[PDB]
Amino acid sequence: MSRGSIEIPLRDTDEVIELDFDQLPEGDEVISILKQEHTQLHIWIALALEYYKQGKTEEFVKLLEAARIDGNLDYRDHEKDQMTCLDTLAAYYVQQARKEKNKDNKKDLITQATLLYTMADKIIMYDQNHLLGRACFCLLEGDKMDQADAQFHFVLNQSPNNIPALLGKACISFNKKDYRGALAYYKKALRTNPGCPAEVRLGMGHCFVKLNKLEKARLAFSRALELNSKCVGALVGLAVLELNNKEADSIKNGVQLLSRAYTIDPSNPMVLNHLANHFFFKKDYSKVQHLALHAFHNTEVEAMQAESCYQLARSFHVQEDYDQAFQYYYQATQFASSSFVLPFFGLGQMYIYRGDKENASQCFEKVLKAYPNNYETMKILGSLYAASEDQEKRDIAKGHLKKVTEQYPDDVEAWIELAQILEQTDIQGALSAYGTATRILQEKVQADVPPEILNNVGA
Amino acid sequence: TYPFDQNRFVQYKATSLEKQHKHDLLTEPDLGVTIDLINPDTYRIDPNVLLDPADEKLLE
Repeated sequence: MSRGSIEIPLRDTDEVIELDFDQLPEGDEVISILKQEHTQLHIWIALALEYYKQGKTEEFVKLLEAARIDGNLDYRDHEKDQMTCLDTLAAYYVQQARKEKNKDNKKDLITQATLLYTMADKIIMYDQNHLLGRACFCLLEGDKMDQADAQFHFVLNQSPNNIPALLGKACISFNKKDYRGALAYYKKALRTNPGCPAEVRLGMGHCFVKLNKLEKARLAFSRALELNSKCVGALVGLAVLELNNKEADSIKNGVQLLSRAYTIDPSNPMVLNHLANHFFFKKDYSKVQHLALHAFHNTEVEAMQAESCYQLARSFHVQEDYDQAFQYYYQATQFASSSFVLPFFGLGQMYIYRGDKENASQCFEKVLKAYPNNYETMKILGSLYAASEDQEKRDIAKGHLKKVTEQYPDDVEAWIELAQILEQTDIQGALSAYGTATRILQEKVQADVPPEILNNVGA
Repeated sequence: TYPFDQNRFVQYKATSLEKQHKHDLLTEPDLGVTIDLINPDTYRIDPNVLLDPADEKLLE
């Protein structure tokens, strides 16, 4: 059965032109008809909304912009329709600004939305949809979260079951890390309207992930994809959940999910960063660099830029381009979150290449502070401090190397470095360390004893 | 002084940290949850649409 029709009354007459929503003519003709017949604005908006549902965004944009000039206002509550037109056009430009890659077009779209909202203020300053629009718009600028929170709270005080206001509160609560409040708002939204969008489950999924509720997160992202198969965010969520399992089958699943996401949106930063990481393990550094550089330019999130910089640095690091690797590791440490210490390890290694053992030590200390008793970090920091003139640093090195040799007794270098430190205060300990290194070299490496070790044992 | 290779810590080696690190689920500031303010039917409550068991498990 046909989707429906809309009635256009002919000027000063009782005759009507009926437009079928399944056979809507071209927008330029519709605009000409509506303009010549001086048709009321609600009809312009209804037509534009139907074009929008059909994905006919060009005609929708044309209709709303034309309606602001030629839409007839000679009817009751026309002001609410003017508000609807201005807020719909502003909200669409905000959605484009979210999707826009060109920073200048994005700034222009944001400026147009701001102007449209400023014009709407003169008609109905406290309209609920207007407040929702402005609160959602504040999230794009980011610094106005407290204003958005107050506006969503006002809407909820008038209509506490308002789904947009609940989603707004959930998003702000999540950014403020109140994952229980956010999940409660998403749950209330879904409980109030079973027909809610697939994206409502995506938000629930994110809350479940941060709450370490991996089963419900997996179910939420799967349900989002079941309702909307183009949900890249759900594919990324599932890919992260699978990759975190560390199982070979889950790793394969993660790569398949990322490949599906890439076929849907090849510009998404999370997809590009994880694909770069995958191609890195496949040693296709050309793809790593291409994907990570494109990812870095496709996002404004410092944590994602930091991860992109880490992938870039690691690619240059394998290519022995220690200077570019240093630059990308350095940038990554500037952009890195308090939990992302991987860039400090790479930067520390590049400082070693540059001979800057003090900053290298600080980098490895930052890593060790995040990952205590880590073998590689304790080994490197111990080695760096062993050469230090400070006796406390020598004692620290002694402690780290003791832990290293206790965890990995087959590491010949750790035994030799420990022996060199012990020579100053514990001759028997040094002898025991050199003897152990000698034994490992002869029995396990089956290599002849270096003359330096023999000399030191003699001394 | 034992002659350790100066580059032994500079050359790239796959660390235990790198192998054991678990990926964080990072998102854009809107978390990818687009709030639809254009189509009024998107949040229109139809009393005939019953809750699916898959959604119920998430609400339980």
